Amino acid sequence: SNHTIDCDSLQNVIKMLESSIDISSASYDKDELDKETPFPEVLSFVKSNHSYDPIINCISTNLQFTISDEPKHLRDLIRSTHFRDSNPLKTLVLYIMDMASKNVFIIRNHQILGLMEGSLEQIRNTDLFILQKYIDYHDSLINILHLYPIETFCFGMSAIGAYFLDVARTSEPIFYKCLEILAQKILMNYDYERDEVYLMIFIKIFQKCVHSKLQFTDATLKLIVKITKFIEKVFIETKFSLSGRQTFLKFIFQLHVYSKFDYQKLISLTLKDSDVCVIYNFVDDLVIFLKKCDKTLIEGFVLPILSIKIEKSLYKGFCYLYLTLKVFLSISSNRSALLYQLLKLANSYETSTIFEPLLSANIKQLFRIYRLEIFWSFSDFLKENSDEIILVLILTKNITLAKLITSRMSVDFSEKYTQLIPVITTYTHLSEVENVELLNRSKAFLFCLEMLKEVKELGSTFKSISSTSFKVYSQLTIFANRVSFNNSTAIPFFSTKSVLWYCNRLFQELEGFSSIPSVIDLVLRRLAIQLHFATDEELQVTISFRLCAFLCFSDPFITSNYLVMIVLRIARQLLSIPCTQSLGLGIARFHLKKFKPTDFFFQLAEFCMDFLGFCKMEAIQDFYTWFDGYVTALLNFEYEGYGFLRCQINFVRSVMTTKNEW
Amino acid sequence: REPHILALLDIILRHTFTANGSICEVVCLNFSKALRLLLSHHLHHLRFSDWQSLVSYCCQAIEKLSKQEVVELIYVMRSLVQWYAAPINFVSEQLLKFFEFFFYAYTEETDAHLPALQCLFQLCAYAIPNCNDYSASVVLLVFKILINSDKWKRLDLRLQLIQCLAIYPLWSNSETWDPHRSIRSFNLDLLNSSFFSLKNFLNFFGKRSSLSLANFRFHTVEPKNNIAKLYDPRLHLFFFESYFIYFFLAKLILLKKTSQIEELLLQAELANISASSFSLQLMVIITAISDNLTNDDLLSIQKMSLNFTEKKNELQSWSFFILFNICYNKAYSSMLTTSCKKEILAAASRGLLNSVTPVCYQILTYFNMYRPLCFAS
Repeated sequence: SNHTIDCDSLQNVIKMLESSIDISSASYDKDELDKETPFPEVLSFVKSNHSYDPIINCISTNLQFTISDEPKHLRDLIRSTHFRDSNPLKTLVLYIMDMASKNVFIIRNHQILGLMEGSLEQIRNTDLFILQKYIDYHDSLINILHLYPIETFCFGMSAIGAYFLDVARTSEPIFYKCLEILAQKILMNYDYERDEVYLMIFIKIFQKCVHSKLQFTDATLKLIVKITKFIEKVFIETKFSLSGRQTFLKFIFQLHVYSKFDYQKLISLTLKDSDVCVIYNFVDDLVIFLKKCDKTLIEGFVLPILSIKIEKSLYKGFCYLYLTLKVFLSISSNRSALLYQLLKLANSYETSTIFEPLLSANIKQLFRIYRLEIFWSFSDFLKENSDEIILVLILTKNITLAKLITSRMSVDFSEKYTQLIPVITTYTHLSEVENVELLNRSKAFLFCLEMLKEVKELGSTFKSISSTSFKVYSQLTIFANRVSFNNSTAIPFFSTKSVLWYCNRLFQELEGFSSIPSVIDLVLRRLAIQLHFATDEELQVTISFRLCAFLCFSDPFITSNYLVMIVLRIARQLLSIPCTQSLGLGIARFHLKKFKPTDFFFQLAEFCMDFLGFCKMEAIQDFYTWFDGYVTALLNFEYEGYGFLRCQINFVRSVMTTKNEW
Repeated sequence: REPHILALLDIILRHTFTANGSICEVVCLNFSKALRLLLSHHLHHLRFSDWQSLVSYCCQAIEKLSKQEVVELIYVMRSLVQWYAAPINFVSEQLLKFFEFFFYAYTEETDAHLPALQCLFQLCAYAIPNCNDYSASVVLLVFKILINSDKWKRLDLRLQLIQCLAIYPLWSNSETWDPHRSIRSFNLDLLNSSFFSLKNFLNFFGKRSSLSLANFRFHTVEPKNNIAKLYDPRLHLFFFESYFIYFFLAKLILLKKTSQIEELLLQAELANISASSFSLQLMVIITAISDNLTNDDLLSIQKMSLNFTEKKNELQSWSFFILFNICYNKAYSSMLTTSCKKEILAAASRGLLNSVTPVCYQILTYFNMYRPLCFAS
């Protein structure tokens, strides 16, 4: 391993380097020697003070002071750092006296709108002042800054960081004094404190303080009032600040608290900016704000936000809108609505001309988006879409409009009606409230229309308690990894009891036809494929709640090998989805219980390797206990013996498996 | 009052939305400059609506344009650029509408049009994705202005033309959308005129090698475009940005073969110093696009060795730049060519015993450093 001879050789090399004198370089060498230790530093300070007059030397000294401050956070390095212990603050007063002596000096609030020439000089000067204050050991610093010229602090944002260094949360008086000083500076010189750069820096510092400690943003009523007064400025009201305003909106969204910014307002601001980067950044900020609060106001408006605009696409503002729509599609909430918005924005043609702008082919394409999501306003591909369109219109109230369209569609109304009769009776049942292969396919289409385009896009977790058996299956899908009261964006229709009647009708229809396990298998596979594997989280959870409710209405005949097998395949697909993995874990167990007597086994053993032990832990532990019971049930007979499930479940459960079973 | 100053600036921008007649407005120009002296951008009294009004005022004034009024328009454009709040697509459209009448009678060398060019470049920076038609029109106008400046012999004019051309994805799109390859040849000729102008005493040598703090393939500045993201990252430290100005002037035609540079390398092998420098600047980014034979790479390495053996500083530096491009090349160099480059790097290291021959280590940094995939033995 490491040897003390190497350390001694390194120390000798450091001493030899110290012998070879190389002002700033000598100071850096002295700092390196001091770090290697855990005097020469005083000699280096004297050498620097011999030429402390030059501005470049002063900037170099400030950079060295910043590096020395970084040594407490270098080599992890925030805490228990190697360099923090390597560099001791003891006996540094002699070497810091010359630095402090050199530190003495003896319009907009930003030096330059763009990359200022040598703004690092002012930043390092502020950092060196902070380092001198720290090496000495906050109202004194605030008073000194107030007495100091405005341009000195305005050159670099680090001074604001120095204001963040002071304990605003611990001592609200310091923050109040800083706010009063800023107000006095604004009154004396309007432009000095009226620049968006300084206000944005102060707001960012306040947000960082709030995020770091819970003390900040509390008892800051005066600070909030000052922030509102700053927002009351003409530029702030008119958003004269675009990258800065977008950053401020993003910071506000990241920071739950009362402010002048809202999610809908953030989306409107994102759409207002014609810059693609600013709009994309604001959309990313909104998405970060998503998954932590109700996004109904945004998810509902996502569907109509995107529309076809060739003229705007020439200006590529519509291109930025399409990018925002794609981002919202990547967002969980209202995946179907996002797909509908993307389809509306797209022209359904010239895909190669678009050439996948902003990075579709198979699943994100408008064809697959329309397949997964169908929206009603209420060439060959044109007719293919028009088939479902006329199905929707005959399913809608505008019967005469549908008839006129069909007359203009070169298709007889009765010709489509012959197969659309099931949807006709389905939505007639829907309209009323509180009241052989062809026929089988018709009833299948009716069941699918009950499943899709009728079930609530925001389905409540709680279900009807009409049937005690329904409560039984609700328990079977809620005992493992169940999260209740799961809401979504929009509710098209809710509390459809008629589905239960359908469960009664199919068993008695055409001597049991359309109630076969096969037809319900086709329906469930159709809905699962309609759930594209690339769809977002919220739509996946909604579809999962739908199919779980349908398996609740399912009869014991769905316990056959193929039916239950496709069910567990869909359940594993849900488990792959992270958010819906919770529901899938619960919905699996009953289907394993139904399959195990019928499996009497290679398929069961192969699907046994579906655990979450690789890639809410208490719910997983409960499901692991349930699975331990299940695998013991499978083991007691051990007819095939190829499961090898006891050790497999023991390893993930973190229970020490015994050698014998191993 | 400073808020009153910003209010007066907004009022002047609103007034400038009209054609302002035929009045010289020299006193008005001085007042506008004084207003822009404080809180030009940076103020709580200016408005983003006022910023849009100022942009429309600049467009209308440029439409009505054609001395003091030129300086006033330059100040208005500078203030509008200082206004960070502006719709990128709308700004680009207004800039193109103004640039129509601006190019009806334009003077690129004049500093009054320089702020207008800067505003157009700021609009086109975000207008590459948004409103590419007005951006393409502005790019064509900027290319014409760059050719006109390259006709002049001023080194600063050549640097400004190179910067305006790089102000470069728009230029690449225009080249891809150019009417024919003859337009690309004309652009190459204009860049050759720019290099000839840079050959004057007011500009440094065009070989552009041994750049200060040039960390090859390390950080950035390899292809100068995010989309390309090529290898061989050449870095300048302004000790070198002074050489990097001429490097970009050469890359105005080196970056794009005008980049199938196989036949271009075959036909351009005139052994000239300027030609060698241009080829060296081209190779690092156009090696893969050229898809030249390994024999061509070996011949380029041999030519670099021959030019480095020459006592001329310019020829040796161009050879060093070519060797640096070869060491980190977008195309796979021949094993014999790699060994020759290694020998050249060894000779450079031997010459590094003398302090004059820093330059040797900076030249072929990817060769000086452990280049990836090279045989360790």
